[PDB]
Amino acid sequence: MKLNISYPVNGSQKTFEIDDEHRIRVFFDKRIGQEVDGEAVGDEFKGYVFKISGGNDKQGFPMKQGVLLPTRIKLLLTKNVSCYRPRRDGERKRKSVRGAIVGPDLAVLALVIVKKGEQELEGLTDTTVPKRLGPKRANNIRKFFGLSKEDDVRDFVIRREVTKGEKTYT
Amino acid sequence: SGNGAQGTKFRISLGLPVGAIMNCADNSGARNLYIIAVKGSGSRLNRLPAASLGDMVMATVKKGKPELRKKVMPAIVVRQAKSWRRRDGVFLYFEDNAGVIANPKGEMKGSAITGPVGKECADLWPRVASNSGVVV
Amino acid sequence: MKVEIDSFSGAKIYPGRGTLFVRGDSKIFRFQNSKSASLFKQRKNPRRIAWTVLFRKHHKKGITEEVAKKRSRKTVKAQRPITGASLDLIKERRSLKP
Amino acid sequence: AGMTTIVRDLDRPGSKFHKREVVEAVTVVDTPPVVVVGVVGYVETPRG
Amino acid sequence: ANGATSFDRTKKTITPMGGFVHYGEIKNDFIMVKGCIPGNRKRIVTLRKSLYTNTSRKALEEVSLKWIDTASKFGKGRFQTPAEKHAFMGTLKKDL
RNA sequence: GUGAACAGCCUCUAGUUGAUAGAAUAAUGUAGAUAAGGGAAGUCGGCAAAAUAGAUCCGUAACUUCGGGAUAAGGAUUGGC
RNA sequence: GCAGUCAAGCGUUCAUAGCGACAUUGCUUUUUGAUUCUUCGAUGUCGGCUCUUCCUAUCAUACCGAAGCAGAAUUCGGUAA
RNA sequence: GAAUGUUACCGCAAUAGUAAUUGAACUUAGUACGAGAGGAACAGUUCAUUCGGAUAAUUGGUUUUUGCGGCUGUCUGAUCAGGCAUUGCCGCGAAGCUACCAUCCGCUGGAUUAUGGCUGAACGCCUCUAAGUCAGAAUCCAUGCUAGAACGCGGUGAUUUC
RNA sequence: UGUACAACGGGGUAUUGUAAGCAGUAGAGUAGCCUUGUUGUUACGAUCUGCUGAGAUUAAGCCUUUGUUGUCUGAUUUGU
RNA sequence: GAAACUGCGAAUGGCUCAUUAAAUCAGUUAUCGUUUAUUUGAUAGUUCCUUUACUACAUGGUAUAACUGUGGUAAUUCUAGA
Ligand SMILES: [Mg+2]
Ligand SMILES: [Mg+2]
Ligand SMILES: [Mg+2]
Ligand SMILES: [Mg+2]
Ligand SMILES: [Mg+2]
Ligand SMILES: [Mg+2]
Ligand SMILES: [Mg+2]
Ligand SMILES: [Mg+2]
Ligand SMILES: [Mg+2]
Ligand SMILES: [Mg+2]
Ligand SMILES: [Mg+2]
Ligand SMILES: [Mg+2]
Ligand SMILES: [Mg+2]
Ligand SMILES: [Mg+2]
Ligand SMILES: [Mg+2]
Ligand SMILES: [Mg+2]
Ligand SMILES: [Mg+2]
Ligand SMILES: [Mg+2]
Ligand SMILES: [Mg+2]
Ligand SMILES: [Mg+2]
Ligand SMILES: [Mg+2]
Ligand SMILES: [Mg+2]
Ligand SMILES: [Mg+2]
Ligand SMILES: [Mg+2]
Ligand SMILES: [Mg+2]
Ligand SMILES: [Mg+2]
Ligand SMILES: [Mg+2]
Ligand SMILES: [Mg+2]
Ligand SMILES: [Mg+2]
Ligand SMILES: [Mg+2]
Ligand SMILES: [Mg+2]
Ligand SMILES: [Mg+2]
Ligand SMILES: [Mg+2]
Ligand SMILES: [Mg+2]
Ligand SMILES: [Mg+2]
Ligand SMILES: [Mg+2]
Ligand SMILES: [Mg+2]
Ligand SMILES: [Mg+2]
Ligand SMILES: [Mg+2]
Ligand SMILES: [Mg+2]
Ligand SMILES: [Mg+2]
Ligand SMILES: [Mg+2]
Ligand SMILES: [Mg+2]
Ligand SMILES: [Mg+2]
Ligand SMILES: [Mg+2]
Ligand SMILES: [Mg+2]
Ligand SMILES: [Mg+2]
Ligand SMILES: [Mg+2]
Ligand SMILES: [Mg+2]
Ligand SMILES: [Mg+2]
Ligand SMILES: [Mg+2]
Ligand SMILES: [Mg+2]
Ligand SMILES: [Mg+2]
Ligand SMILES: [Mg+2]
Ligand SMILES: [Mg+2]
Ligand SMILES: [Mg+2]
Ligand SMILES: [Mg+2]
Ligand SMILES: [Mg+2]
Ligand SMILES: [Mg+2]
Repeated sequence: MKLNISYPVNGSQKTFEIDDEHRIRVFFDKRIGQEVDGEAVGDEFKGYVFKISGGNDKQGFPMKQGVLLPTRIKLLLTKNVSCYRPRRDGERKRKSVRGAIVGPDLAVLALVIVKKGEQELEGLTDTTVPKRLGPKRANNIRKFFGLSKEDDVRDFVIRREVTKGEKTYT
Repeated sequence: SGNGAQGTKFRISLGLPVGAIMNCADNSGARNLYIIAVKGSGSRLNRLPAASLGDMVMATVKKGKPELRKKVMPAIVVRQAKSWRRRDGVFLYFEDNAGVIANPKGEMKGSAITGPVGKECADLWPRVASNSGVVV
Repeated sequence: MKVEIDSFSGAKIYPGRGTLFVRGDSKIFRFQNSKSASLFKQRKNPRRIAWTVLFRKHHKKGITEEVAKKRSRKTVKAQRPITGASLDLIKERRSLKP
Repeated sequence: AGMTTIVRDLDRPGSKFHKREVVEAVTVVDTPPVVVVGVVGYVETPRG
Repeated sequence: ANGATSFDRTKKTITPMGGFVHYGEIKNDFIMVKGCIPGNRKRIVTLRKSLYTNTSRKALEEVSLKWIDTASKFGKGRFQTPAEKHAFMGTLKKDL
């Protein structure tokens, strides 16, 4: 099954395909939220700890947290709820949902690094991707740089350069 | 299991001998089905031909649309209430005995099926497979 | 090979074991043995049957250390200021004064 | 000694259970090593 | 790990929980033959080479076990190993 | 005592404890029972067996000599404190 | 009841693929008659149920020969119980 | 089960019995054949019917396990714990027994018939037949399987002192 | 006279479904005492809860035992 | 000025005449028996704390879409993880 791992420190994320069910078997009967020692998944992840965050089984149905039962159910999903974006004010639909207990029918296990191991992963620790946006509210700037509200936020806002053919802008 | 049966069927505990009555689970107008015979059954002094999930039977309709009554027609068994054992080791059983009325080819007289259906029957008759919702 | 659980008690149904029952509404019930099944046919309620899982969970039995503390935290403390924002000019200004 | 149950895949191309798990009964016969304590040799006669 | 396999890996012999009923606690090499055999438990049995080669496609199949049952036969057995038992049960008025 | 009761079931008083005995528990019996799914296909024939059942309340057809039919049929309820 | 021999005919043509009159020769003894030998100091005298074995004049199944056998279907015949 | 010295083990096989059965689907193939309409089979594969011999992992039935629990009536002052009611009634119930209601297993050589042929005279030709001969069936004989002659037999171990 | 056999006890296995005892601010409530209540008190009350997946039963054709106790030469017959 | 958030509208309109016989409906009443987005007209010096070593008012808090990236499903105005 495919493994959708993420290193939230660098914003990195690479996918892995693990065959050899003995290695997959570690995640079986584990819920979303429990931590996994990677040494059992493989050797490249030795000392790496993984957070189980979700995933989609075959037929692409997502997992929903805390909905135990390594099977599918059909919940009545509402506003502010996982695996559902409404279409009308006060709209609910009954949709299928895959449980939060890992099973062999999962196409992809979504994983989150919690502790680094002893070997840099290929495109996960070796590379880092910067955050997209910057602080736009006044006080959030004062707390991204620790500004002590006398330091004139107007100069501490972030500027993003951009090229227009032969005119570099800001 | 006779004409137009697509594939074979691993043996499954017989549960409906001649004279049993099963719910008719299609929308044809019939309510029940009185079994009078089983296609493909054999012979032994004093045995009653019984039918298992997936067998085609000859039946009459005791309760239903008057046009459906007083006449013998094929029908396909879609639910047994007598446990049987699949090759994956499970003994399973439905809550009724149920079937749908068909023509000798295997096509169905009614447009849908109001029940679960045994896969041993869905695998065997495509027309039942179409009209079925939840299977097993 | 999946080990199933009893839909009345909570017992592990290893392969072959127990019996399976397709109810009229196509809801499926598995039992590990004819005990749970007869209770189930009797319309008994697992939360009132002292040895079932659904009973013991409800009456909070034997779950003592499953509600204790743990140690599952992390530590990152990284920086990657803003995409396209000349991050090589965003560290010579992130030198907090107070 | 007795019997038990076995679960195994089924390699039988064409069977509706091909490459699928089946559960099966087996007997077990306790077979500690036998010990050789003699040899006898037989000849052919018009009587057997 | 007589009763373990390439897929099971739980270290355990073929002896079921609390012993083969009416026989004992198999502790020597053994033969596991598919299905059933003439005779009853504790009886002397002869296993003999086939008198003919079978092509048959049913023989010549090279089986490989996934999981061998080792739950108790003296009742409606629910656990393969005693470890599994304490795992699912919890702790009782005796143990500790 | 239970209960409508001289019913059945248990008790007090009184009277019995009389009926060859011992060891086994094969077949076939005699007498008592239970059986998955089907439900009379068995049979001359539902023979045998099973199902039903008390009470309070609701409800009750044709037909009739108006008296009946009628516990028609069909339902609900029933402990303890 | 079953099977023959002759072959006038039937079979568009063509006696005999398949049939076959007028005649004629047989076999069989689950038809019915004819008879009255055995039993009238008694051989339990319909049918079914159950169970076993036997016969072949073979309905099916194995292998064959033939056709008015293109195929498919069928029909005649052989070894066959 | 007496007696062929005693007793024990391991064996041989005379004779007798004997068993497997039928179907369908896939594929061959919309093929051969046919103007068309229609429309096969050998090989291979998956299942099935009828029969048989076992077997009890599993599921199911059975319950005096009177094993646990529950219930009515009564009797032991109450409690505890029990007796009686032709096994009082009810739920669950292991063990055993048991079911196409459950699972497993059911061998392969030869010789022949019908028939089709080889070579080939009688009969300078011709002929499967006269001599000689090939192929050949749910047949038959074996193989296999069950019994083992209690007056059929082999090999082998030990063989008594008051 | 010993991987001996037995009778018990122990451990496993298994069946039932939570023993007796005690306790409780659980309990529709009910009575009795007065100092007639700013939880007033002594108790009683189907039932519920805790100690408690407890207790009971488990080879009579279940398994296993470093424990305890015991047993271990009666009779008859046979030779080429 | 895409996307998206937010706000509002989607309860109007249009269609049909199935049900409906003291119901609907019509004329005539009642709200001293109630809710009312909106439009219009009015309407707000009081908010703190045992009330000097004092409360951000020169204005307090995160947590999200879009987006970036990694993904699942034969399949949809499906959506998951980061
Ligand atoms: Mg798919
Ligand atoms: Mg028939
Ligand atoms: Mg009959
Ligand atoms: Mg359709
Ligand atoms: Mg049972
Ligand atoms: Mg007297
Ligand atoms: Mg007498
Ligand atoms: Mg007597
Ligand atoms: Mg006696
Ligand atoms: Mg008897
Ligand atoms: Mg019963
Ligand atoms: Mg029955
Ligand atoms: Mg009925
Ligand atoms: Mg009837
Ligand atoms: Mg009849
Ligand atoms: Mg009559
Ligand atoms: Mg009747
Ligand atoms: Mg009667
Ligand atoms: Mg009954
Ligand atoms: Mg009447
Ligand atoms: Mg009441
Ligand atoms: Mg003539
Ligand atoms: Mg001609
Ligand atoms: Mg002519
Ligand atoms: Mg006749
Ligand atoms: Mg006479
Ligand atoms: Mg006489
Ligand atoms: Mg006589
Ligand atoms: Mg007489
Ligand atoms: Mg003949
Ligand atoms: Mg011609
Ligand atoms: Mg011939
Ligand atoms: Mg015969
Ligand atoms: Mg014969
Ligand atoms: Mg002598
Ligand atoms: Mg085709
Ligand atoms: Mg033509
Ligand atoms: Mg047969
Ligand atoms: Mg049998
Ligand atoms: Mg049993
Ligand atoms: Mg009792
Ligand atoms: Mg009482
Ligand atoms: Mg008490
Ligand atoms: Mg008495
Ligand atoms: Mg009496
Ligand atoms: Mg059989
Ligand atoms: Mg052989
Ligand atoms: Mg021979
Ligand atoms: Mg010849
Ligand atoms: Mg000759
Ligand atoms: Mg000649
Ligand atoms: Mg044969
Ligand atoms: Mg054989
Ligand atoms: Mg002898
Ligand atoms: Mg001898
Ligand atoms: Mg408890
Ligand atoms: Mg001890
Ligand atoms: Mg409108
Ligand atoms: Mg928040």
